[PDB]
Amino acid sequence: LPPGWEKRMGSGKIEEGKLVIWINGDKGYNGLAEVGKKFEKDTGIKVTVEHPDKLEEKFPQVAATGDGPDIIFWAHDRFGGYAQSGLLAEITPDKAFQDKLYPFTWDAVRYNGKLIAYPIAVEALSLIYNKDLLPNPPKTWEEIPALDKELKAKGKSALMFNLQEPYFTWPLIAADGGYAFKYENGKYDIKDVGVDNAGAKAGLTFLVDLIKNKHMNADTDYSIAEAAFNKGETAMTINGPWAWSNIDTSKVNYGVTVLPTFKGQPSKPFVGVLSAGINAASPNKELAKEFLENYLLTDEGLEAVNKDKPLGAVALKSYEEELAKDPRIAATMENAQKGEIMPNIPQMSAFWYAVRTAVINAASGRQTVDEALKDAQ
Ligand SMILES: OC[C@H]1O[C@H](O[C@H]2[C@H](O)[C@@H](O)[C@@H](O)O[C@@H]2CO)[C@H](O)[C@@H](O)[C@@H]1O
Repeated sequence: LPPGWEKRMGSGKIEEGKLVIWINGDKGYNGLAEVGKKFEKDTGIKVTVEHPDKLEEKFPQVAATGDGPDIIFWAHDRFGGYAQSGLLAEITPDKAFQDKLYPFTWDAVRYNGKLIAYPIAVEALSLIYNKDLLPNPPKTWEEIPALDKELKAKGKSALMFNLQEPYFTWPLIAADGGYAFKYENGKYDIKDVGVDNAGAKAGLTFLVDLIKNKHMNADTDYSIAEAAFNKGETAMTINGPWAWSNIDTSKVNYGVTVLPTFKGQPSKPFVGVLSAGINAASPNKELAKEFLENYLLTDEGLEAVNKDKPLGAVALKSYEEELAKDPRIAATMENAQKGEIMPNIPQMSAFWYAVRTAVINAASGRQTVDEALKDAQ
C-alpha cells in the first residue's frame, strides 16, 4: 500500500503554525494564494498553495501516514472515501455559517451524518463552441458526424475533448440510461453498476463510432483538446468553468451552452461540488477553519479565486447572485440540472478507475465496448 513513507519518517510531518493547501492544477491556485496572503497579513500565519500532479491519489497516500496538506481541495465525490480511511477531520461550522451556503451543497459533503468538508462551488461540464466557425452549435450528438466532415474541407475539426478521463465522456454514456449506482429511496445500491445497460451501451458505442469514422482520435487528452480549441483548430470542446480563463486569453470568440442531446435525451454530466477538507493529522485545524470560513468562503475570498479561474456556481449565496448574470454560469447550471450530483460513497474511486479503463479500451483497439464494459462490471 504505502509509497514515500521512508523519506518523511523523521521530518516534522505537518508543520505547526503554517497552512499547507493542496488544490488541482486546473483550479485558481494563484487566486487562492491571494487569500493566503490576506490571511498572512492579518494573522502572521503563512499559507502555502501547492498543486501536485495526481492530486486525488497523492493525498490518500500521504494522509494515510499522517502527512500532507492541512487542507485538501477536490470534488466531493472522493471525500467519503477519504473519511472512511480516517483522513479527514470533522468540521464544525455553526448554523449561522451553514445558512450562508446552499443546503444542497452541504449535502454533497455530508457522509454518515457528518459534514466532512466545506463546499465551495458547483461544477458541471458544458459544450464550449467557437462562434466564428460555428455561430449556432448543434443540439444533438447525432448531427456531429455530418458537421465534422463538413468542417474537414476547411482544415478544422468539429469536436475535441479529453478522452482519457471518464468524467468528460460520462454525460454521453448516461444520457440514454447509464448510471453508477442505483439510488433507490435514500441510499445507493452498490450491487448494480448500471454502467452495463443498453443506455450506457448506446452512449459509448456512438463515441466509438465517432472514432471508427475518424471524427475523433482516441489519444486526445486535456492538453490536446484545450490546444486545438484555443488556437482555433476545432469548433467545439467539452469542459468546465475552470477552462474559461485560458480560452478568454486566446481570443476565440466562444459561447458556453447546453450539452448535445442523444436519442432525444440530454447528456447527463456528473455534477461535482468543489470542496475543502481538513486533514485529520493537521495540528492547525482551528487556523484552517478560520481560513476557510472567514477568508475563503466570503465574497472577497471567492472573487480572488474566481478572477484567476472561474469556479462555476459558488456555494456561497451572497457571491452567487452576482455571478448568475453570467450566461456561461447559467449554461453550467442548466447542464448540472440535467445531470446528477456524484455520490460520495467510498466506492467512487473504484468506479472511476473501472469506467476510465472501460472507456479507453473500448475507444481503442485493445478491447471492445463489452470487453471493457463487462470488464468494469
Ligand atoms: O475522470 C474521473 C474523475 O472525474 C472527476 O474529476 C474531475 C474534477 O471533478 C474536476 O474538478 C476537474 O478537475 O476534472 C476532473 C477530471 O479530470 C472526479 O471528481 C474524480 O474523482 C474522477 O477521478
